[PDB]
Amino acid sequence: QVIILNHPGQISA
Amino acid sequence: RPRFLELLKSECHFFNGTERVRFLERYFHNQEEFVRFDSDVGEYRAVTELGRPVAESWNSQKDLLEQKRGQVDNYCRHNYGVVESFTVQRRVHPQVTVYPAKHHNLLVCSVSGFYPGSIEVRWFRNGQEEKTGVVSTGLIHNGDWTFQTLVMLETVPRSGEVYTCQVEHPSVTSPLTVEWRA
Amino acid sequence: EEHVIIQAEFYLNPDQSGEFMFDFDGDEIFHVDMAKKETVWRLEEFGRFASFEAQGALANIAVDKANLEIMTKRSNYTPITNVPPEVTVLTNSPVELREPNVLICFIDKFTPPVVNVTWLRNGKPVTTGVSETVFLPREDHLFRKFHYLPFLPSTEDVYDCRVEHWGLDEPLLKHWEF
Ligand SMILES: *[C@@H]1O[C@H](CO)[C@@H](O)[C@H](O)[C@H]1NC(C)=O
Ligand SMILES: *[C@@H]1O[C@H](CO)[C@@H](O)[C@H](O)[C@H]1NC(C)=O
Repeated sequence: QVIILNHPGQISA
Repeated sequence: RPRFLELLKSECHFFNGTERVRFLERYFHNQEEFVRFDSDVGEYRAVTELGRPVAESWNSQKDLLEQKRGQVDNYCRHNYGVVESFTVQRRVHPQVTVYPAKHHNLLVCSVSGFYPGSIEVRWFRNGQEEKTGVVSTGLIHNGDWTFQTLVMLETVPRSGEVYTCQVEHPSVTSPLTVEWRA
Repeated sequence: EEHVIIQAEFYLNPDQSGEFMFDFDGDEIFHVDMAKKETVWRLEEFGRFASFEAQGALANIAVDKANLEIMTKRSNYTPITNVPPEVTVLTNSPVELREPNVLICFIDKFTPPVVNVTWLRNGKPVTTGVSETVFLPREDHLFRKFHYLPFLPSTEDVYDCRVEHWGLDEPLLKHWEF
């Protein structure tokens, strides 16, 4: 029913 | 001006339904993959030196890794269950037709609008299969959940003979055939 | 292996443009219109079978943008190398005089994901009834894109799919006629 997305990792600056 | 591209591909690979699932999270910078998470491993791995600092930093975050290790279930299997009915189980039978192509005209078997892509097209001459006298465009994807292919019989048609194009596809339980009476 | 679902997303500078889409075995399930911040299903019926909250995609893109700025600096601002596309024009089915059909312009194996595509019928730019896909993924990480032009076959018409890409020195025109 609900498509779930994968989240990108946040690269450290 | 110069361009800079950042790409992320989150892939879910399925083997025998959801029996075996593999999750791959891949990062690319200007076409170069630099780091990735592979569910078979359970942690990030640098693909190039550019990703070493990234993998090292992320791998020190157990909370992040625990989240990613749960994706084969919470993301891959979940989504598969949501879309399988209209994707994995999608079946659209092909439209089959035969037409002559240009003092002789070779027969062309057009097989279009089908899904999925797996298909087998065979030519027969009066009941005997022309196993080696055929050339094709190969599988053509139309970008809209349908495919097509043209399969041409190289044998010159002879008046009196009957040529049959046979198509096998997941959408039908017996071959679809179109006969051309020369 | 039997099936693969890929969530593909990207952000491009200096264009400041990004895309987000889901791919199933080579076909698109849906993508997110970044400007309208809406979910666009590839086939209309899909929308009654599933649901996707577009906002999630926007937040992802914001992160990809941040990652890009960082990775650009770490790689010494080395620009992406242009890879020109190969273009093919075909119909979705055998052509017949009074039976409507669809011309397909397939743009393949290129990067960056930026192109100008124009349909020309007897030299006239056609913007009526046309449609196109977003930039689709390839295993080699280049892109694919499809443009469509429904038409009525005629021995009097000629068509051209004109494609522009920074990897090309001049516009690439692929001709087609009944
Ligand atoms: C995986 O496939 C095998 C053989 O096709 C089958 O025996 C098994 O039940 C499948 N696993 C499931 C339940 O998805
Ligand atoms: C598309 O056309 C515009 C207008 O001329 C041009 O500035 C831009 O560079 C073109 N894009 C490509 C990739 O050719």
